[PDB]
Amino acid sequence: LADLFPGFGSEWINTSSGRIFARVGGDGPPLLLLHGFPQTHVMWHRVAPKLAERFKVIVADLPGYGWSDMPESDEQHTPYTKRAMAKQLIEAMEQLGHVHFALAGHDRGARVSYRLALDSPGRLSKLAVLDILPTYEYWQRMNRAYALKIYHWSFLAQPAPLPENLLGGDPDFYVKAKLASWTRAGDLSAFDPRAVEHYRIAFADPMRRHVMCEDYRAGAYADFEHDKIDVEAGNKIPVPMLALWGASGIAQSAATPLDVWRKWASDVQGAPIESGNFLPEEAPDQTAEALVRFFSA
Amino acid sequence: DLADLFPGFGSEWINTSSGRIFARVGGDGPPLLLLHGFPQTHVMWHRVAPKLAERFKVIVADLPGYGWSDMPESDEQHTPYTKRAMAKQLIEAMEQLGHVHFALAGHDRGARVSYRLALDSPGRLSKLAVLDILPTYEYWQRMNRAYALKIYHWSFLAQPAPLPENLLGGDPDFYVKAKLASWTRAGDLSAFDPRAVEHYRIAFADPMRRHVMCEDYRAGAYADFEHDKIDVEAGNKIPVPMLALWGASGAATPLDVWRKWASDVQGAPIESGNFLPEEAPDQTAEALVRFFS
Ligand SMILES: [Cl-]
Repeated sequence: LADLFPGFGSEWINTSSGRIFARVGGDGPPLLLLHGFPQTHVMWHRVAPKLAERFKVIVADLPGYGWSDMPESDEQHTPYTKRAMAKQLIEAMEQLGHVHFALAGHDRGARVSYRLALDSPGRLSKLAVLDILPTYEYWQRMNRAYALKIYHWSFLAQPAPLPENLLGGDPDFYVKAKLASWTRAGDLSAFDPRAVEHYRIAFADPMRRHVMCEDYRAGAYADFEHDKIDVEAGNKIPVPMLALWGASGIAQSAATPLDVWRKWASDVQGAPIESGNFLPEEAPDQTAEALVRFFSA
Repeated sequence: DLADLFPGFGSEWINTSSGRIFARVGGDGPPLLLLHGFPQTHVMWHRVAPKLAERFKVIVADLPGYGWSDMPESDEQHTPYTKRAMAKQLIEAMEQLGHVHFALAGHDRGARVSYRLALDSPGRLSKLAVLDILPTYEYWQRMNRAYALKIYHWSFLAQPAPLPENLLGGDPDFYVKAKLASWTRAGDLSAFDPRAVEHYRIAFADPMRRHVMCEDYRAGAYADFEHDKIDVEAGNKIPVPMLALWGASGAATPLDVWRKWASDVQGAPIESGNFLPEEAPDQTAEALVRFFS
């Protein structure tokens, strides 16, 4: 597997829930970057070096993803809920001496990030979420058209071992089709082939695929319920926030993303970027710029 | 080899403009067509067909593209596997036997063929029974988080090819057996005759047969929905005397829903999961015999 972060160090950080793997680079204010599905920390490789010119950049594998440990799940999928992932990543940052930091997340990692902001706003100076609406908002928008357009939220959330067994026969095909289909152009051209190999190797491990299904099971159940409590309480994130999304991604599928986030946060700015669902790879210069500008302000 | 589960029934290949329909044919008296659903074949009727054939001429057909029926070549709109098209093909098949007015009971996908048949060509039917369904339009109208999770396969199997085909190919025996078990009251395969399960497994083992099933669900998400929506908007109701049966463990009651779609409908829950004719054969046969008599 290629080293896509030339000069960055590597850390295996202990937490009560297992080790978090991270690449670490740069210097300055602390900035944690969190990937999503079906990727690993290396999805940040085209923006992390630029960010590292201004920040101490921590590029972490989510709990159970990449090279992070995989805690055993339970009937409520607890370790792969965004609430639990956020707690674990807070522990990991404390191991490095970071008790207040900047955070940008993409996809599942962005879900960890806004949940972190709702549960523990004191931990964050500023927050960026990329290519998402809150989990509650996707489920509220569930109708025939949305069900057909983003089937995998219900598919991967089916009780084990149904999706696990379906994914086993030809995992390469499934993950490569997902990566391609969620891009602007519908192919793999937006990705560094070396990055695709990272994603493919991760997805080739049945234990890693099980974690991804547990992630989506949490997304269908406890994560949704946690979100529901906040929205029905009128709780908003007070942390200064940035929302970025690909204009061809599913966050804007049947919604105006900045309007959605204004329901969830009291100090949020936002913008689209011409891209599918993989902003930091499809539009790295624009993404990196928007992030540097936001976290520097 | 596969077991013969229809003693006294003949085996017929019926010609149509779209391909042969396979059927087991038994009994005498008024004609009654029985239509199965997914992921099964005509053999799911093996426990209630004999009771029915006591009073009726019973035709137990494989749906177009299913079981031993031929597989018509599909198209971009999944036309031959739309319920409108399947109904036209089965009407042609019945005409080959000289049946132009007949009784009809369907289950699951076959029940969707059946109410679509009734909407398009009510003159074909004396009486109609539908087992364990609501109209396709109603399912999609109900498709919120709870339903998206419960009947995920309506969206999964409808994804553009080859996504579901590719996934189903790895271990088809597990998928079909899990579907069969998961939709019963028992949660296992104990409600089924193992010989019937082998019929379902063998059919599902064929990639061409699984592709047909995905085309069926693609039609269900698109053209079938639009056909239903036209009727809903026009206020069209089925005039054919109608019976709706459903499994009690498989919102407005089903009969409340069917009364919006039909002007003469009776109905009853039976303690059962989805597969009424196998989980609750005696009660299903008795209810059908009484209805169709
Ligand atoms: Cl159905």
